[PDB]
Amino acid sequence: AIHVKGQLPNAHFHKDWQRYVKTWFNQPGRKLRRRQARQTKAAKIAPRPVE
Amino acid sequence: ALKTFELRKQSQENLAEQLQELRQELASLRVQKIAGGSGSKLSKIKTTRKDIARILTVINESNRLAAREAYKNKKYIPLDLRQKKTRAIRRALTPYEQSRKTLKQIKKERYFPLRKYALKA
Amino acid sequence: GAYKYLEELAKKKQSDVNLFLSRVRAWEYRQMNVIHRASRPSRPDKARRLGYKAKQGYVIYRIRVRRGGRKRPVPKGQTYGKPVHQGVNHLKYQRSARCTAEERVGRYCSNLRVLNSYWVNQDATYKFFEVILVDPSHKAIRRDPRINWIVNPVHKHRESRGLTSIGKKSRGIGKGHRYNNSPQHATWLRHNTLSLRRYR
Amino acid sequence: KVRTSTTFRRPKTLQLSRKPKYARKSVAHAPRLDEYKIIVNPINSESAMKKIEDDNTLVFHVHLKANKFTIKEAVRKLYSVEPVKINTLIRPNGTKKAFVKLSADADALDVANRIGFL
Amino acid sequence: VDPIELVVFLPALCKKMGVPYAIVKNKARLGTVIHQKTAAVLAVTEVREEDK
Amino acid sequence: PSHKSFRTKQKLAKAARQNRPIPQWIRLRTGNTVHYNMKRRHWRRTKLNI
RNA sequence: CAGAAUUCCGUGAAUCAUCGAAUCUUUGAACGCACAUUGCGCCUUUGGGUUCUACCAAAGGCAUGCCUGUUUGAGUGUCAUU
RNA sequence: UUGGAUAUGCCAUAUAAAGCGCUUUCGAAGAGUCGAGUUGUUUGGGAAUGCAGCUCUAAAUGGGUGGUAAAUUUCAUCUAA
RNA sequence: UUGACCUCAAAUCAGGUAGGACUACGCGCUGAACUUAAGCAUAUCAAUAAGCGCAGGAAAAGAAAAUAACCAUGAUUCCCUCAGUAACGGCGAGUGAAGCGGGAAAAGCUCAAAUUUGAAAUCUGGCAACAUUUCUUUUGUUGUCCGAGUUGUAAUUUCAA
Ligand SMILES: [Mg+2]
Ligand SMILES: [Mg+2]
Ligand SMILES: [Mg+2]
Ligand SMILES: [Mg+2]
Ligand SMILES: [Mg+2]
Ligand SMILES: [Mg+2]
Ligand SMILES: [Mg+2]
Ligand SMILES: [Mg+2]
Ligand SMILES: [Mg+2]
Ligand SMILES: [Mg+2]
Ligand SMILES: [Mg+2]
Ligand SMILES: [Mg+2]
Repeated sequence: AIHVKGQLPNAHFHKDWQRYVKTWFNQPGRKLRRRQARQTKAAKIAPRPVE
Repeated sequence: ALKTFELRKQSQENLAEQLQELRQELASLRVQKIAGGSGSKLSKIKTTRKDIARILTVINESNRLAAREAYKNKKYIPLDLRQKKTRAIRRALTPYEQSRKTLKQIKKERYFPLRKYALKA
Repeated sequence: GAYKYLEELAKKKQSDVNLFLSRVRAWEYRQMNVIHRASRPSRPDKARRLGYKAKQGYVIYRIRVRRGGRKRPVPKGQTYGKPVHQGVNHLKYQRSARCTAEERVGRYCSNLRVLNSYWVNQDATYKFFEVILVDPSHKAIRRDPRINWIVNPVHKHRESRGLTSIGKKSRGIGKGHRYNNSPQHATWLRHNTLSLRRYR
Repeated sequence: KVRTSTTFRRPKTLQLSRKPKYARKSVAHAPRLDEYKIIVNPINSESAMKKIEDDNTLVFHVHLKANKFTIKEAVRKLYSVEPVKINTLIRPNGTKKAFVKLSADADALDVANRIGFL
Repeated sequence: VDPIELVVFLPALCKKMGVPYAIVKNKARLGTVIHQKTAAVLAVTEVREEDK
Repeated sequence: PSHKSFRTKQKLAKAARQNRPIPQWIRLRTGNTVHYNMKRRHWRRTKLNI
């Protein structure tokens, strides 16, 4: 029960939250994919500007 | 072992006759197998069976090619002679059907096509 | 042309002319099957503006749907739960009766694609609808760039997924603050997914 | 337009027969179970031998789908003999056995030797 | 005309515009004139001098 | 019961066939552990259950 | 374990690899009707046995809803001409 | 494998269709739908956020939105079925 | 009497088409209770589990009947932020979005409402010829005839006009 110092707790974890946890282990993979897509697009539309 | 390129050179009737001979022979090898036989005849059962298959394949190849010939340039063809890709691919819009455009769309592409351009720094 | 006159006259559902025609047609409709083929649109102007065209491959079907709410189909009014869930009688289906009309006609014509539907009549027991359908296998449809899109397999049974005009309405699909609950499940997922980044 | 019955019945209409624009199957299949499939092998157990030399009857292992009609034709076509009666049984191993009695003008022992399972 | 609303306004429209109009039998008979199965309505705009 | 269907009889034939010893040369193969089997059914012990 | 040396300087071994032609039993959405039945039918053609009608065999066929089109029709639904 | 190059070498597409430009009079725009009430449900949405049933049921500078119910007057912004 | 039209049938009619499976992800319907509130009914668990329908390589959404209240912005989606905030709540336990801003990616359009009326200019099917092919397996072109279609198929337009 509540007896310690600090803010009254507020944690919104009463649903099955572990079912919908989103991790970011693919963050460097996504970054590489997106850069490769830009390189592929740039070579395809050249010499038009990419933007 | 019969040579299949030699088989294709023969008429269908002669092939049908040769097939009956092979089946009669295979029946003899099986009878002898029941009443005792050496290992050469046992290996001859398997060889004779594969020879029957070779002949059947040639007969069917010839029959199917004749059917393809009979249905050349026909709108409707036997089902086993049509494409055997997937069911979804067969139902998909043809490239021709996909490339159909309205007159309004055809005019737009003719008068305002995307240009090749570059920005000089 | 005539279409503007038909559009304006269709707005006068209380006039003597439309009241009489409604009475005779509703009687005629009740005499045939719950689902039956229409030889032509009873409302040609309404059919055109909903995508119908008078060419081979476009089909009109008529259907009557029972009016009123959805009685909870539980054995003797027994719900086995908390009082908030004990209701049986004054409950409502989340999909429109027009959506049900499309669903049933689409099952009845499983080779066709449901395009749209419109109201035609009602009495105390039934609402009457006409459902516009398209044959994706017909050459007149497949070579037509204005309706070609519906051949592609992503449009299979669009009425069952709430993708017709009335289906998107019943799903609450719209722009802006009044539709924040949006596609409900997708919106709900976005708000209930805990995002744990590689903090490095 | 005189109707002497209080019952309307559907009038008779033409009902054309099929005239396909294409054969659905390109090549007709060869006869399944002609005569080399019907007769699988002679049976030469001791009991079968007694049937050969006492009752003038041959014992064959035959296809499960052969019947007494097709077994008779197969034996006539393969071994040029005329069965007078054919009895059939399905063995506990699931295979079919046929007792083929030959006429009094043929000798089953000679036929067995000619086939070669003796 | 089976969905009658297609032509139910036509006599009022013709009367308002002062164009003579008649209701005649058989959309099917009208269609035969113009080489079609049926025609909801026909109009005469110009007639040769010999038919005035 | 001796009153039996064809389908039942076919299953009994198959059950009897799978109820046989493995030939030894099968277990003599290089890389085979078929030496003993737990599929030896006996009529009084383990029932077919149709 | 063999067997196969009618092959091993070869269109040829191999439970080899690969794969664009075929075969692909009884079923199963499962489609002549069934099915605790290898139960009971119908159609077309071709053969067998004296059999244009019975019987036997083989090949090919016979489910349902719906769509476009065809043919044959139905209606004291609406009409024109005799 | 005209995707790019002199894409050469050549096919012969290419004779009639688009761009801006002054002046006019114009400018068809989705109905048992919108909207209102009410009941149920739902939402963070609060004298109703969305959905649905039933009742009533539109308009032509109309109509929707502008997160406190209502009447009126402005303004802004959008243009549903 | 026939024929036309309409409406409605039948056929093993000519050609097609649907069903079943896979369900991680996707679009809907239907729909609990355990649980938390130190009891418990609203609430919560949860617009969740189970049940039912329906898809694709992604789906859905999407070119404003959108924001704002600015010097204004400019389809949709996703991320960060807004924000555990405004708000909801036996205002208890608990619950809880949006506009702006930064970023990923960017793309825009089609109909219905119009008299072509000096010409249904439109389309499907059959037949024939001629091409074509991931392919004798694919995909079309022309001619001709028949159907569809004026209760309206094309063409210019879609409000940004
Ligand atoms: Mg969409
Ligand atoms: Mg018996
Ligand atoms: Mg609009
Ligand atoms: Mg509910
Ligand atoms: Mg408690
Ligand atoms: Mg407790
Ligand atoms: Mg308790
Ligand atoms: Mg579930
Ligand atoms: Mg797939
Ligand atoms: Mg999509
Ligand atoms: Mg717009
Ligand atoms: Mg909640």
